[PDB]
Amino acid sequence: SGFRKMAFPSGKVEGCMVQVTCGTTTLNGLWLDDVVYCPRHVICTSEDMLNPNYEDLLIRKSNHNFLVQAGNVQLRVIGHSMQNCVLKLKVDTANPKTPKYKFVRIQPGQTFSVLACYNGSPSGVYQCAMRPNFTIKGSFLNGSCGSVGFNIDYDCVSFCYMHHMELPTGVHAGTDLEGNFYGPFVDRQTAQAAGTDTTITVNVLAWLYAAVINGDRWFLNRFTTTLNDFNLVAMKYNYEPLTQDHVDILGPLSAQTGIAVLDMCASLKELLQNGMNGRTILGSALLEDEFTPFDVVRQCSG
Amino acid sequence: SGFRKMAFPSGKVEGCMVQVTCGTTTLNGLWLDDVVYCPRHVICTSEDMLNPNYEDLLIRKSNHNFLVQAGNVQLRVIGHSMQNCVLKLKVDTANPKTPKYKFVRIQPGQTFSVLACYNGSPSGVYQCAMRPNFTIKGSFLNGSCGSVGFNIDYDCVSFCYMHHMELPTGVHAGTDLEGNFYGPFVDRQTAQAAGTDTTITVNVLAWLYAAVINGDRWFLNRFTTTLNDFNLVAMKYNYEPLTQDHVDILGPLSAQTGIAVLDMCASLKELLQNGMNGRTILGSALLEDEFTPFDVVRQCSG
Ligand SMILES: COc1ccccc1NC1CN(C(=O)c2cc(=O)[nH]c3ccccc23)C1
Ligand SMILES: COc1ccccc1NC1CN(C(=O)c2cc(=O)[nH]c3ccccc23)C1
Ligand SMILES: COc1ccccc1NC1CN(C(=O)c2cc(=O)[nH]c3ccccc23)C1
Ligand SMILES: COc1ccccc1NC1CN(C(=O)c2cc(=O)[nH]c3ccccc23)C1
Repeated sequence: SGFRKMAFPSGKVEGCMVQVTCGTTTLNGLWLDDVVYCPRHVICTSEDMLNPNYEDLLIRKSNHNFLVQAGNVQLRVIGHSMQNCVLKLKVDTANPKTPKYKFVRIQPGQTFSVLACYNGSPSGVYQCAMRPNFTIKGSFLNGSCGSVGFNIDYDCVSFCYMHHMELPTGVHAGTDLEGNFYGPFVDRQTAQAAGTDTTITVNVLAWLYAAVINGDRWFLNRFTTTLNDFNLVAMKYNYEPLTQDHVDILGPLSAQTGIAVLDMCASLKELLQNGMNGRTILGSALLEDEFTPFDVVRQCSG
Repeated sequence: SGFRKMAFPSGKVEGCMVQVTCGTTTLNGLWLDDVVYCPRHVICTSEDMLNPNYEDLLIRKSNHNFLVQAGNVQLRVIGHSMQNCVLKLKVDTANPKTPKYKFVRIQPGQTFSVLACYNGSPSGVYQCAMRPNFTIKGSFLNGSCGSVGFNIDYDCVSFCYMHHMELPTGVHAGTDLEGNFYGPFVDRQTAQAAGTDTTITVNVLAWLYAAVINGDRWFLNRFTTTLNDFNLVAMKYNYEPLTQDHVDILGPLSAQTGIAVLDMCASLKELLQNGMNGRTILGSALLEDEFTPFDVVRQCSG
């Protein structure tokens, strides 16, 4: 037992991290096969970020202006191109450590592991969710751009995120590996609103099921509710509406604990309206929404 | 910015994980050079755990009874010995992926990353602390024994923990890599008390400094206190007494934020006595104590 915010083992991704420098700007790149993927803002100066014309800025760059280093060895850049907000630097050597991989555009409410890197060197790994407002609550400092988010399915790494920027609320924005930002964000220095940070209801319910599997059962009540009644309370607390598809997704956890999904909704409705009363659930004093039903099942069964 | 429970990149440790089977028992081993380290309870049946005589049980085992598998390849066991609560299985092949390493016995209040493994395959990585009561709050299921805890200092892995068991409170107990348990725990099926789970005060203060660096400043007040006055309140809440050595350790964070250590103690005293009033600090509704002052500096500077 026990329940922690667990990340995937990062080894497969560590073997893909390189340093990319253009002028005075250094950030991280992801080396897969003979291509290095990195944020296109590597070509920008601080002044350029106020109103960058990436097409015009990129024309002043040649292959030899992109310095790519893998550990202590320099890679030779034989091509470059921009795809949405990422650059693809073709190198003359295929990464010998390229794992089996896919590029996926993750859905809001889903989770992934981030390997935070600086100067092409991995520094830490943590788990996060793609919030409904398409931001992540990461931990990224100066030089972290190009760090990636991923999931692992046995031996295949599904890359889903590349880090590009930090927004005014302290939250982070980035793209999928095709260079398309998650959400309405743009790689420019303009204050950008993420919008209401709604709570991932199905994930809160999954985490309440994890708590029950772990013996934390104080919050269970003798009540039930309906989807429509629960959602009237969910709306008030900026929780995502719970759908029948979410109920179906919670099926296995509901059956494992013997607690019907709508009975768990009634418990969550009471927790929202009355609070925790100074009590905790799985070592937390707030309702946690960054664990999917898959994450809970994986962590509670193997 | 941002502050997450961040673990070290696990790649170096993933290359050391093997599966060890003895009879019907399978768990994980740590393969470093030509030795595989694993919990000695791998030799036990469920019945043996009620009152095991490890010396007598181990005499009925020969090298060929320990099946060690590294991925899909079987390693040849050419020796075995017991050191405290670990077995050391000498194999005929040195692990080609053996990183630079040390075995360290971590101090209570310090943190480390755990690579949770099952059947010799890494499943997840998370960060935790060696609690003052020498337990960890991990996430470990059946088959997780032999998973290790470690820290990384550039290219050197300091192994500090090997997983052995789960206690009645849902917390975990284990040994250093010399096989000595942290705390009073024994590898037998008897209900074992961990004692009062005291809060790591210096770590709470480090985390309050992290919150201030991250713009969360609501809890700062116009007060100061003394070590002796603060400790009178700390005792009441089962917090560890704050010493001058802890104040010295918080020196760099105090100076970075311009908030004197005793001024931060006054804020923590008010948080303990009055609560959070429904507010959060770094996305938490309770005072977090599993980040050391080193962890905060590393995550806030690089
Ligand atoms: C003016 O620069 C931009 C403007 C608009 C968009 C992007 C940039 N630059 C990019 C963002 N960069 C960082 O390194 C970074 C990322 C981060 O998540 N948090 C930070 C905190 C402090 C200092 C830097 C960062 C490079
Ligand atoms: C805080 O975000 C903005 C605020 C006002 C206007 C624009 C933004 N967004 C963009 C995204 N940026 C960063 O990633 C970034 C770049 C940097 O050089 N230093 C930072 C320090 C702190 C937080 C972010 C950054 C600037
Ligand atoms: C009766 O066995 C013991 C008695 C005293 C001491 C040890 C054992 N066995 C060991 C402990 N094992 C596990 O696999 C394990 C570890 C864990 O942390 N949590 C669990 C939860 C559920 C089922 C198993 C575990 C093997
Ligand atoms: C809960 O711990 C005890 C309770 C009463 C008496 C003894 C213990 N301690 C020991 C340490 N054990 C385990 O690691 C363990 C072994 C197992 O086979 N199944 C478990 C299921 C749940 C939690 C722990 C275990 C038994």
